[PDB]
Amino acid sequence: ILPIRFQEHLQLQNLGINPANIGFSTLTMESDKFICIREKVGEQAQVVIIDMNDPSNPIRRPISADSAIMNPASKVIALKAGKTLQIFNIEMKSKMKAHTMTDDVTFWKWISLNTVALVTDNAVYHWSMEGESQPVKMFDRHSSLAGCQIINYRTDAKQKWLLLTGISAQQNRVVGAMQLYSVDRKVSQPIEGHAASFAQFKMEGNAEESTLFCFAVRGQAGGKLHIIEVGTPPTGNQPFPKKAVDVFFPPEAQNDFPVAMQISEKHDVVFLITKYGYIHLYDLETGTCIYMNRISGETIFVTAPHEATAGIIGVNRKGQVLSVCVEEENIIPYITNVLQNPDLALRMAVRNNLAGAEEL
Amino acid sequence: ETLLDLDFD
Amino acid sequence: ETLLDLDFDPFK
Repeated sequence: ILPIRFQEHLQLQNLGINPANIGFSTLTMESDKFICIREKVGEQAQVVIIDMNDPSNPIRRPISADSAIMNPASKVIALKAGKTLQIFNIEMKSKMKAHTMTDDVTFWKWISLNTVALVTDNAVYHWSMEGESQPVKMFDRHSSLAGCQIINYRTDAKQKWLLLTGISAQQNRVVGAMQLYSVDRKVSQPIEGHAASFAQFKMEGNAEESTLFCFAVRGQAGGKLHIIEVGTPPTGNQPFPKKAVDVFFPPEAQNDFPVAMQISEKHDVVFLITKYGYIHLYDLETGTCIYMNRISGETIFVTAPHEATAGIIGVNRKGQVLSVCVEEENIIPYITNVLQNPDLALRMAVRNNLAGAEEL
Repeated sequence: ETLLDLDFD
Repeated sequence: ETLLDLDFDPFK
């Protein structure tokens, strides 16, 4: 028995997608609802829009953009060409918004249902789709990310804790550089890190949720995962006790590192995927490593939460669209009998309302 | 300048 | 000002 369930949703090559376009710069998956792929067929640049609820009928539309990112919930698409940003409602055949930046945008992403984050060489901006809003600067980039490839940007639910991640080569390894910014304190902290996520977690005995920051890093000394509360606990709350645990890489994976993290608040588990195809599952509360295995041959370069299973969905370089989630019938007996951790088993059974801890 | 062509059917 | 202490804190 395994504590996780793997599912293949699609092979993009079966829909006519050229594998040269299956990569970080040309394929975006901002949520589990859509995949957008920029392709050039003949003279014309196009975007192929895969609706994940109707995936055998992808729609191809001409574009003149260097990047396209679909809204997480709606057929509203953001496109850019150098400094020109445009937002379309596709069903309404409508240009919702147009904005001309004064810097090129190196990385952008939807950070919520109605806000796009824009990263330039020098700063990070948020742009709300509500009313007549324009981009607002959130913070200046820290010099520790200068020259990095920007690979992610995430926030907590209230958009008060902001996290920018870049990577570069130093001493012959991929080194991650993060910038954590507090909107309320107006302070940045540079952190060595590869992949991260925020999560809301209500501790037993607390009236209010804690906001947790979780990050994984392969440092010079080895792999580590941290789970730490950000900010002052809400009044009345006990503080969340911070956790730090090892992240294992086997001897043959000397050059592997973390590339993606998603946290299930249904099960309070952390999914971590590495560059070279390994999946790890950690308990959010303790950081206990529940499971590790190799699940892709190919590098997985983009992920999103998988809403239906409260798991993680991802696309690999072959064009396989794959999800991983907690196997709700197996996770508790796995932790009891294979990990031999009846304490964790019992806790998770009761915490997340899972069957199996009736015998320990 | 229009980055997406939606007149195309 | 730092936001987070990432090392073991015996005083909390």
